[PDB]
Formats: sequence, structure tokens, C-alpha cells
Amino acid sequence: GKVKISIDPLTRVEGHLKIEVEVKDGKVVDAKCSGGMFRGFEQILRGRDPRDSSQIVQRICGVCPTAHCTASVMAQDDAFGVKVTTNGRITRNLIFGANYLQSHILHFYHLAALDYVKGPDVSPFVPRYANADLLTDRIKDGAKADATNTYGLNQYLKALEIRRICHEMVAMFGGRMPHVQGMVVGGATEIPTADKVAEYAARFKEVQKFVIEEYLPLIYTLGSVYTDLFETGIGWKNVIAFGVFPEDDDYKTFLLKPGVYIDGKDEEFDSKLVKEYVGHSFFDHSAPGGLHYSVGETNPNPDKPGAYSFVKAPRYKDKPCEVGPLARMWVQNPELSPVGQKLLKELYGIEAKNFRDLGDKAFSIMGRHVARAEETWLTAVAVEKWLKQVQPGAETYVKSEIPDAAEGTGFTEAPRGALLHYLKIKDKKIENYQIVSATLWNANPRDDMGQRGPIEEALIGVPVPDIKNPVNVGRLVRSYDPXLGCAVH
Amino acid sequence: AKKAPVIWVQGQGCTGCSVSLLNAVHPRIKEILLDVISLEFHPTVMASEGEMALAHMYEIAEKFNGNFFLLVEGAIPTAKEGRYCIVGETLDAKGHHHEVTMMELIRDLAPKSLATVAVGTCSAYGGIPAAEGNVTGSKSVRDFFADEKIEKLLVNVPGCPPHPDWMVGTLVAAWSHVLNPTEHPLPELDDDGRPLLFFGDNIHENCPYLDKYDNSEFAETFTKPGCKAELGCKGPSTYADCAKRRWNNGINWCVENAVCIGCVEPDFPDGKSPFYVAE
Ligand code: SF4
Ligand code: SF4
Ligand code: SF4
Ligand code: FCO
Ligand SMILES: [Ca+2]
Ligand SMILES: [Ca+2]
Ligand SMILES: [Ca+2]
Ligand SMILES: [Cl-]
Ligand code: NI
Ligand SMILES: [S]
Repeated sequence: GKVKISIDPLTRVEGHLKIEVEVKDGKVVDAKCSGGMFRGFEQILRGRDPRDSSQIVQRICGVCPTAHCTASVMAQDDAFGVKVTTNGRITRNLIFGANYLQSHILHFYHLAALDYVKGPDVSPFVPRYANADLLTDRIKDGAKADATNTYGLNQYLKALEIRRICHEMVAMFGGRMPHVQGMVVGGATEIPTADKVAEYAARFKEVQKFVIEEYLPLIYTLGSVYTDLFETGIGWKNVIAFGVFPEDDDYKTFLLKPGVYIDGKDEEFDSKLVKEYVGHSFFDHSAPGGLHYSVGETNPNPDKPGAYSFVKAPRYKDKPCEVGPLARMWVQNPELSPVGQKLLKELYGIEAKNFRDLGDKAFSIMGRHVARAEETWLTAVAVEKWLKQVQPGAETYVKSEIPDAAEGTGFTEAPRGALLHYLKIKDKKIENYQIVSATLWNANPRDDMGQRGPIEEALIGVPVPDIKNPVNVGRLVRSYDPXLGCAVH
Repeated sequence: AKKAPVIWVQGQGCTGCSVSLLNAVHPRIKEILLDVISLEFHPTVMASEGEMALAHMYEIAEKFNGNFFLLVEGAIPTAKEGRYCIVGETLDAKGHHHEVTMMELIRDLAPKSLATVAVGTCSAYGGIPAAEGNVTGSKSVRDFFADEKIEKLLVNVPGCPPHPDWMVGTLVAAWSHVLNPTEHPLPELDDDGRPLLFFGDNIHENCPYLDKYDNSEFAETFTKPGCKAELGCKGPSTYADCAKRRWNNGINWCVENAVCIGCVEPDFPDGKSPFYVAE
């Protein structure tokens, strides 16, 4: 009595995604995640001036280009042997941090929320699933249903302007957005002025107000209606984080620290243990067993028997691990926002001080949205601080020369999860460039040993009581905020 | 107040053209969506998914045959029978599954459109996906149309990404033309099919640093005063109105901040590289 459901395109994610599930007795019993578009940035990059990479790589994704730019310039800093100044480090954090706010807001509202909020009766808000299990369906008190839906929809609409303001903030020291000009090997290209810091701060305060007063309350309210969605979309419960937003010049300390949590245990992150498998991916590897990214190979093969995705399969110590706000917030275990502490008590009867106090609820559809909203607040607190630390007039750029032969790796966290760029230089040109990038860790296919990727695994057990309206499949997938451009590059 | 019907499709794109559109002002995106266009299909933001989303796309392409704009973001890969870009899966009168390639989708929808508008350098000219080293046979809309012998009105709005003013302005001008062609002639296009409205000015000729250039005052590094030519600026060979319009609601632009990388040009990126070596 199994039924197959195939969803292609899985919309309201970035890029080209197919999801296939098998449903039996009202639950998903198997799943496959497929990325269907390939460009091959790692091939395109070969033979170029290594400095070009921080422009080229941004075109992997127009939603998170600052993350790729950050990883690239850090790889170049490493390979070129140059140390960034204090003000360069802070300026890079302000450019990138403004897009963290943009990205999370864009995701929750403009990608995720139409699985919960009933939009106006015009395209692109319709057509939609006939039985969509929305706020207007769930809340049985009709006036409360209308009021809550309108509350959510008005925030969706306002968030269009808030996310645009976040890009004004990115452009302030980044030049423009999408695709900044302001980050390069050696630091940042424009020294912040007192006036421009103040202009960034004024916009930031408006974004921060929306985060605290509108976004956080909506997420906690939404979860209080969809309590069942804290109880499904579980998955491996393995997470990894690389560290993001260095808080000192030697990159020893971060806003959100590196770490790994596997099978209920915390461990340190060791980059030597990252490798990629391609048994079910459209790629050929010269040797069996998975490849560390420092010897990564990008030889596309859409005819590979048994393969079903252009996404490779990264594993850590041969374990599937997921990434993103859930991962970072679990690893760091920061104190929850005052709003979160209050609304968890008021709306759920939950006493919680730190992120891990959510327990099992963290590893779920709603847990992922909560992690993302809380991280948006946490990032805003950091930006508010960096705005006081940044020094008008202080040098942000240090000169460098392209080395003949070198290697470098840039480690960061994209808004969607752990990101590194590995750069190998020979004869002053890119010899190899290997990208291991956020959604790659989430939306990957099975490895050579048949272990499902995190989204695939998290789909197992998701309720599908109505096969014609399988709304929880998309809800699970979108809780991960996938970027398939990033996943495949 | 009849809105322009739009079907927005993505090939080998990064969604940056879409994100740049979301940054529009005067009008802002809310007014664009509710008052200016009917965005019928767009994979990043639309409510429906899978079978329902594709069925709706095709229903619009039929009901509004010869009366919708096909907006294309990203390049069209032609190697390996189009299999480097699968845009969806369709289902027959029987129950079987068929993948749809970007090639198949464009071949299908372009003849149904009123006009095709290639937004971004990828769709207009090939861009980064079509750059040296790619193995996907990545192609622009104009080249794909030529290979396919498709004659459909085509307007290119390049940039990586294009400014929202360029996309909105071009689309509004096209729609105005359709509604009253003699009162609103189509914008004059250059040899590369992009409107002179936005791509007629040379960046360098219009640059506020031109006086410094003329006096041989060149910035020694990014954070020193002077013209940016020695840092790699491609303003001299690039045609766009960025010096006037600036970016992100007038907040900054590439040349003030750093360098122009020639992102609107048909030879971007290879003809504009290395980015940090002077022209
Ligand atoms: S033109 Fe540039 S911004 Fe637009 S899809 Fe292509 S790479 Fe992305
Ligand atoms: S080279 Fe660049 S910075 Fe200098 S005047 Fe020309 S466009 Fe302006
Ligand atoms: S200034 Fe140059 S790189 Fe920047 S948007 Fe304009 S054409 Fe593109
Ligand atoms: N955030 C983001 Fe994009 C993804 N996944 C990257 O890296
Ligand atoms: Ca195939
Ligand atoms: Ca890779
Ligand atoms: Ca033909
Ligand atoms: Cl703008
Ligand atoms: Ni992205
Ligand atoms: S980003």
C-alpha cells in the first residue's frame, strides 16, 4: 500500500530541487533528494588569477554571495600570506552580517511562510494546495484565525522592505548587493567613515526592531499553533559548525563557535575528517572511499549508473551531519532572546534559558525555524556591538602579491550552514578550487554506503494524511532553507 | 489597470537577478507584484509546487498565448542533451514521469510568449556559466534562439545582477508598447539587444573620477585616493548608467567602493579578467 509522490520543482527554495517520497500508513517511509542543475564553478575557476575567485564564486548564489565571498577572500588571505587588520575584520563582519539578517528574513517570510499563511487571491500567492492546513484552517476560532493570518501576512509584506533595507546595509561598505565588490584578499576596499557607520546603524536599528517586535513573536506564535511540527522532521540529529564572525584578529574566537555533535556527544571540529562521496552523485572520482576536499575532483558525469543528483555527499567521520542555524545554535548553545524566554513560558509552558533547553524540540520542522529566528536576533546583538567597535578612518586593506605556489582554506558559516573554500595555486594561477558549501551538507543524496542525506533522513516519519495535499513534505524541506545553487555550484 | 503577465523561468542562474528585482524602489516590489505585473510562475517565491506549479505555468502560457512575457534568468546548457539543467517533471495521461530540461522549456514557452526578456548577463550573453572551463555547453538565449531558429521578439537586460531599475524600466516600456505601440515605441536596442536607455552611457566617460584619471592621479591601493584604473577598473570598456543611478537605492556603487568589473558586457567575465589587473 505504498504511494510515491514526486515534487519537481520543489519551489520556494533557491535553485533546482526535486523531492521524492514513498508514503505508507500516513507517513513518509522513504525519500530521495535531487539537485538537477550544474554549472561547475570548480572547473570554470581553473587557470584564473586567484584574486578573481572572490568575484566569480559569488555567482554561485545571489542569496548568499557574501558567504562565498568571505570564504574565498579568507582562502586567498591564507594562500597569499597576508593578515587582515582589526578594522578590515570588523568591516568584513558588518558587510556579511547585514546579509545574514537579509537571508534569514527572506527565508522565513518569502520562502517558508506561504506554507502557513494564506496570501491574497492573486498570483503568485495562488494557486495553492486545496487543503493547505494553513493558519486559517488550523485555528478554529474564525476571528482569531483571520487576525493571526493577517498578522502573519502583513509581516510577510513588511519584510519585503526590511530585507531591501538589509541590502542597503550590505552596500554601505560592500559597494552593491547582490554580488559585493568590497571584500578582497587583504581585507576590505572601503574604510568606514563616521557618517556611513551612522547611516548603517540607523537602518540596522529599523531591522533590529522588526526582528524583536515582529519576527520573533510570529515564530513563537506559529509554533504554538503547530505544536505537532516540533515532533516531526527529525533526522540524524548530527550537526556540524565551522565557526563564523571572528571576534579577534587571530580567528581564535567567533560569535558562533566551531564544533560537532554526533550521536548525543560534543566533539571539536577537525577539518581533516571531512570527505565527499559520489556513489549516487553525477561525478567520477579517481579513487574509492570518498575524497578529502584538499584533493577534491569535479568530473561531471550525468550518465553515471545509479546516480541521482548533482550534489556530492559530504560526511564527517562517515556520518551524515546537518548544518545551518540549528547546527550553530545547538553547538554554541547561546542564551535565548528575552522574547523567546518569555513566549516559550507564556505560550507553551516551557522554562528555557539556553537553546539546548528546547531538547528534542530543536530537531524538528519548527525547531529549525526557531533556531533561525533566534540566530537572527543573536546576529543583530553582534552587529549592534560591531557598530561600536568599528573605527572610522582605520585602514581596512593590506597589500599582497599572488604567490607562485600556495594553498589556503577559508572557513565560515553561510546563513544556511558550514562553508569552506579550498584554494591551490600553481604558477600564480588557480590549480584546484574546491567548495564544500552549506546546503551541500543538507540536501545531498545517499553516500556509497546507502546512508541517506540529512533532508532525506529527516523526511522519514513526516505525516502525510492527505496524499493529494502533502504539505508537510515541503514544510520539512523548507525548514532547512535549501540553496541548490550552493549545493551543486 | 491591466497587469503584465509574466512567466519567470530559471536555467543556470544563481537567483541573483531575482534578488536584485526584490530590491526595486519607485516602485517597490510589493507594488510591482500587486499593481504592475502578474507574476504567474516564479520558482523562488510562488505558493504552488511540483505538478500544480507546472500545470499553472502551462495553463497561463496557453490562456495568455502571445500575451505574456517570458523572463529568463540564467544560462541554457546544451551539452549532454540538456541534462545539466532539469527544471521540472511532467506526468502523462497514463501515470509516467518525464523530466523537462531548460532547452525543452525554452523551446516550448518562447513561441508562446509575447516577448522574451533575458534578464542578467547569464541569460543575455552566457556570463559566468558559459565562461572558459565550463563543460555544460552553456548558451545565451540569443544563441539558443539562433540555433533553434526561433524568431520571437527578444530584449536583453544584462548585468550580474542587473539593477532593478533596468529590469523594471525595460519591462514597463515593453508593456506600454504592447498597449499602445505608436505612443510608446519599443526602446532602441544596441547591437547586443540591450536598451540604450540604460546601456548607452560609457561608465568611464560619465565617471566622477575622470578628472583624477586625466591628471594621472591613480589609487595606489583600494583605500587610497585617485582613479581606480590601476586597480583593474573596467569602466573604460563598459556601458551602463551606474555612475548616474548608483546601487541599492543610491547607497554606493562598484567604482566608488572598489572597481567596475564590466558585469553588463557580452564578454563578461573572460574579456574583463583578470578583474584586478588594469585594462
Ligand atoms: S546574471 Fe549574475 S546575478 Fe543573474 S543569474 Fe547570472 S550569475 Fe546570477
Ligand atoms: S578608470 Fe574607472 S575609476 Fe577611473 S575614471 Fe575610468 S571608470 Fe572612473
Ligand atoms: S559599475 Fe560595472 S560592475 Fe558595477 S554594476 Fe555597473 S557595470 Fe556592473
Ligand atoms: N547560505 C547560503 Fe548558500 C547555501 N547553502 C551558501 O554557501
Ligand atoms: Ca538522468
Ligand atoms: Ca564542491
Ligand atoms: Ca526550430
Ligand atoms: Cl536599488
Ligand atoms: Ni545561497
Ligand atoms: S551570505
